[PDB]
Amino acid sequence: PNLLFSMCGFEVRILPRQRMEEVVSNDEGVWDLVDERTKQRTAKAYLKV
Amino acid sequence: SHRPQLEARSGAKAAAYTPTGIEHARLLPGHTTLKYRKSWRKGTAFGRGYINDMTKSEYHQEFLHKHVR
Amino acid sequence: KSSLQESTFSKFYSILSERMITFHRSWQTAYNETFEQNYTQDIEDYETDQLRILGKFWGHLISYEFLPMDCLKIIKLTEEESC
Amino acid sequence: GKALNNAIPGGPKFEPLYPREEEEDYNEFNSIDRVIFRVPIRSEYKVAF
Amino acid sequence: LLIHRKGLTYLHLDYNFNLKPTKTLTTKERKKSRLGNSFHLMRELLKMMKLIVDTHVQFRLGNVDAFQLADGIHYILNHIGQLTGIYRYKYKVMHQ
Amino acid sequence: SYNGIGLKSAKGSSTSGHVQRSLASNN
Amino acid sequence: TEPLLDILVKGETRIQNRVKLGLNSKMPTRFPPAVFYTPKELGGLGMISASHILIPASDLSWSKQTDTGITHFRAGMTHEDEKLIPTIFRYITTWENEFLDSQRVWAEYATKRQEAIQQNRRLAFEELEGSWDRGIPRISTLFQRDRHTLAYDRGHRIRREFKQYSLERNSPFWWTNSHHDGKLWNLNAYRTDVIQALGGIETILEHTLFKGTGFNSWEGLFWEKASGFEDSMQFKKLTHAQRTGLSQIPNRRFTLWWSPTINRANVYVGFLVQLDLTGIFLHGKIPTL
RNA sequence: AUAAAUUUUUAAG
RNA sequence: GGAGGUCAACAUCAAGAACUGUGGGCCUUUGCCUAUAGAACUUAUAACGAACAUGGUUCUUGCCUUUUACCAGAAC
RNA sequence: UUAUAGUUUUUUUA
Ligand SMILES: [Mg+2]
Ligand SMILES: [Mg+2]
Repeated sequence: PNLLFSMCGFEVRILPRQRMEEVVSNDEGVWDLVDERTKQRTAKAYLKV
Repeated sequence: SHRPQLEARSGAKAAAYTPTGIEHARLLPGHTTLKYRKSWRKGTAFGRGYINDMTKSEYHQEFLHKHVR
Repeated sequence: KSSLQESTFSKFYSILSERMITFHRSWQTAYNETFEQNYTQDIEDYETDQLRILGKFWGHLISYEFLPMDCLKIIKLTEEESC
Repeated sequence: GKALNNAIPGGPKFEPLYPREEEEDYNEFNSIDRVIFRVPIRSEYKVAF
Repeated sequence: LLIHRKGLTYLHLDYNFNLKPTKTLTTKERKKSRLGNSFHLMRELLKMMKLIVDTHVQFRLGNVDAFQLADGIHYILNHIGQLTGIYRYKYKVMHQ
Repeated sequence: SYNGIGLKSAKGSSTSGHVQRSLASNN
Repeated sequence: TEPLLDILVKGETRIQNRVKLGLNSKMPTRFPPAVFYTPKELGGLGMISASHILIPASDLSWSKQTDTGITHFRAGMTHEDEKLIPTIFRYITTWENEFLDSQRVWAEYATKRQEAIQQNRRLAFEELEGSWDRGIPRISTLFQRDRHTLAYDRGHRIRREFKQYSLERNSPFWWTNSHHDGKLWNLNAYRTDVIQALGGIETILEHTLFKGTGFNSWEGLFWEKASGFEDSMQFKKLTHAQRTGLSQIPNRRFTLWWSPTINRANVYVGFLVQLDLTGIFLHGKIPTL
């Protein structure tokens, strides 16, 4: 399910909210990708250092 | 006045001396007994041992290709 | 109120609320009250910034059901009385 | 208690005695897909049997 | 006797076995005068004996009372982490 | 009930070692 | 990330450790967090301590698999009396937001630019004011002085990096041109919270000698600066011994300005010596004081 | 439905 | 002759679950087998002490300017 | 500038 990468110092994971299938409010280590047109949060992105 | 030594102190110069009597540490009896033995993909421009030495080595050149960087 | 010192919304205070509710309900009641407080009485004392912290900030308890949703209804749309 | 590096809750704490536990293969035996959590396994089990 | 036999007459042991220089020291007379991790450790050791057996010396005179005796030498054995400073020389004793 | 939460010891990691149950997350 | 916070706790403890043995002791009781965290004004080092927190510890075994979620905290650093300390990351806005705020702010300024054009007027600086520090380019820049000069700077980042190669010393903020970027954070509120959260100015000074200079009035005190004297002592001719030993004064004013903690009589262990002809007892040898 | 708590100093260059 | 001693000297106390002497048979003294007598003290949640310290070498750490002095584990 | 000051890498801002 995941996609990974790392840039600058960051280790980013990306979960499309589809395949999360169990959803929650998370603390601030979560960026939420927003569809340009429709404006939803369709994937949560996580960080690490 | 730094001189490279040319020599070493003969044990004899020591040997004549009288003893001391100081007792050091490591001489306290230990081990006191011995032991004995018994399609698209075409677009881009390209159409299809141990070497006894050091700074020419494979490892070392890896290493310094990491760390000093 | 600390949330409103803070110059923008932050996920921090939302996860703080939530993990406070799901510990016990007495906090649940305490919240819905405070929503009464702020919305009804105490909106009058806030500048059009801090609404940027609030509106989301209840947005996140209300989407995820900790509020729960229908407690909204107490809020009204009228030119009659709305600030 | 020591030699397994545990602490009985009221217990004296000691030193690892077998310090490096970090070496490990990525190895399927004890994994999660294959294990069922029913009862926690508190320590005092591990010090009792 | 040990001291005056090293030719240091300007160090003074008082009767509680503090070591104090009585004449501010010419540097050479410091170097010749550093003393030993032993001899310091053992100075302290004696200090402790004299301290307890002092408290007795008092009690025998009748000056305290057998209860304040007991408390006293109790307090000693606990607060030797103050009254002496043996922990400068062998620091191991800082388990005790 | 040191269960495997915690540290091997605080010798080098400079904390006090104290570990307490977390009231927050249960459900 | 566990180990990073782990490195914080370690490292900071190691620095306080430095200042500590900078005199002679590690004892925790001498060094209550006031000592290290009061702003320089009151006479403390003012180091910004974000160590403390509480550090999620849970049961590493599975956390090599699931992300089991926090079940426990490990107390990061300590105290003797606790209080707390505010720690930086609470005073720093997270990225997500500021990019959001940026987005909207610059939208508003899109409009207001269109108006003040169409009306042929010149800006209110109020219409801009509420947004003054919001926005990632930080609107202030638009109206900073030198703009029609700095239009001809280009590619400033890279240069700000290959400075890595072109010079000796650190420059730990490369990633911003404070000229191009605005200024992406302010703090001071920190100072305030550390000041009071230590128990208020009135307690903090109960550590010092400030009732020994006979001032009954506090806030009227600016200290004084010995920093200026730096040029006129000498320039070269100090032998090395005088450069270092002539560098060990500005410590020995500090460790006096907190004397009566640093020397104190609940000290854990030490052999008491009164000084020579005075009436002061010192617990243990501390040479500086 | 929690009872999980590291330290601590002297000499010499 | 008995009782004692804040008396001495000399033996013995960590092992095949373990000591010693002796008779007899075999090999060639050791050693194996058989028979016989005697075994204080100390041992099975194992030991002379229902107590509790220090030192040396060797590795692993921890403080971290360097050495004494050290932090806490292991083996000898 | 004082109760000093050779080794104790001598010296930087938010
Ligand atoms: Mg020298
Ligand atoms: Mg040397």
